[PDB]
Amino acid sequence: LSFAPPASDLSVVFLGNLFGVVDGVLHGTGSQIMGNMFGVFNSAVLALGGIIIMYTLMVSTMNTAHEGQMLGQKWSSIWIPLRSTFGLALLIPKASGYCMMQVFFMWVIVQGVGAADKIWEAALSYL
Amino acid sequence: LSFAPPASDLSVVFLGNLFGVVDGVLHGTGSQIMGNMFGVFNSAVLALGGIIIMYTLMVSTMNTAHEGQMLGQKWSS
Amino acid sequence: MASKKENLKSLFSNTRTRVIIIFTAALLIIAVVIGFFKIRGAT
Amino acid sequence: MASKKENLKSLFSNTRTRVIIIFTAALLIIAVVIGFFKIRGAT
Amino acid sequence: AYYIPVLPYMIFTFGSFAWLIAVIEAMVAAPIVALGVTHPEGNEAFGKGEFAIMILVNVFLRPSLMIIGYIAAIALSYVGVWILNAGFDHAISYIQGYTGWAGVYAFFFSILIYTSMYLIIVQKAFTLIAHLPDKVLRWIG
Amino acid sequence: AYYIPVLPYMIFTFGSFAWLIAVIEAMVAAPIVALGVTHPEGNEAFGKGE
Repeated sequence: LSFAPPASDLSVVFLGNLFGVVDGVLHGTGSQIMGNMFGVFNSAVLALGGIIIMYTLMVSTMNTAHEGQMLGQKWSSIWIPLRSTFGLALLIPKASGYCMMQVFFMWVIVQGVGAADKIWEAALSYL
Repeated sequence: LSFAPPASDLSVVFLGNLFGVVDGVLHGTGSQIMGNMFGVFNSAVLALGGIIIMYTLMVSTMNTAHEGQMLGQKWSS
Repeated sequence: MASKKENLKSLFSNTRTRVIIIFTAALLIIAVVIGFFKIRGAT
Repeated sequence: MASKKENLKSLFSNTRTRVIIIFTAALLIIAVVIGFFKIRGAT
Repeated sequence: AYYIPVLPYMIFTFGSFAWLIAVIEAMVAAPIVALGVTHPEGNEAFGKGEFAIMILVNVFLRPSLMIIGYIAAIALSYVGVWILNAGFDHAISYIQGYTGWAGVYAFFFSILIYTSMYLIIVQKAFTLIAHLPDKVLRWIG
Repeated sequence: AYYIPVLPYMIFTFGSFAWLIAVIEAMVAAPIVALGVTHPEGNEAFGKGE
């Protein structure tokens, strides 16, 4: 099923004093350089991503201009709105300086931590 | 001769002493941490494989709903 | 006319296809329950 | 085939394509505004 | 008595801190995957999802496989040492004319083989922890 | 008189030891390869059996 690692493991608290605080995944506090530096890094990547997406917009409408067909054929027009809103939302940092996308990868890291705890706990119990 | 290594070879002796006991191919027991690690490790991988299997099942079903055929094309019945 | 709901209904209506998918589903679910069983046994 | 300008004009002319494209340009401009505002507030 | 008793710790920290590097790799790759989400190619819900999946499984799996490598390494050290014990006595016999000083330093020499080989036996075992994870990614993708 | 008479013994140990690590690699690879049975991808009847 699923399993959150034991509270006493030093893996998660070492994650905590490295990355600082991650919303909803961990409660420990440490050196808070992380939150702000990847916050500003996410903002910069947001700016350059807006530039690149505008670039892809001109090139996509340009290829569509070669085809002369309405509604476009290289892309599905019903999935672009939902797709763009989800990506944009997944690229908003919070006051912690963190997006929700980084939230799901820290979730995956702690889940792999839990898998390691499971295997290692079974081993130690066998010994 | 049929493929049957001798009884006195230490290759199989240390082979089985490393992997404890293996059913039907190996006789003897050693440090059996090996058996428990494969037990838990196989269990973890079969659970993970199961979730990937349902993931691929939904992928195949959505593909065959897009196409309109039955149980997909690459996947048989 | 034709849609995802129509396709799912058509696949469910066929007896042989329905039965083979329910057996495969039964196999996968029993696999995940035994998996959970020796997770909780391991711990 | 016609020039790119006519296909481009026809592309805006469709109401549904027009609304989705202005909406997407809206999120784009909003996102670049977020980028500007926090690169400034951070500095 | 010194170097081997601590060795698994040294190399285990190296592999674990490499896993840390995998963690920063993943969390800097995260906004790029988010950007690729909003890409206007195709209609997939993942876009350039191959990166997301492969580094995702890499970072998710790394811990458990370093654990399996660790424990398989304590397992392999014992088989290595009894292989060396079983082979050493016969591998030296005719070496041990071989009289006088020849008997003496040859005696010396055997230890400078035995233990030195020992030094690397367990050592390769521990490259084993560094060995499974990456090679693992080569079969799934 | 010393290094060469024993050195091939050492190299053969490293060889059989590489064989050990490889067979462990194989038995760790087993779960994925037999998990690949559920996937009919490819002309082969083994799924991803390469």
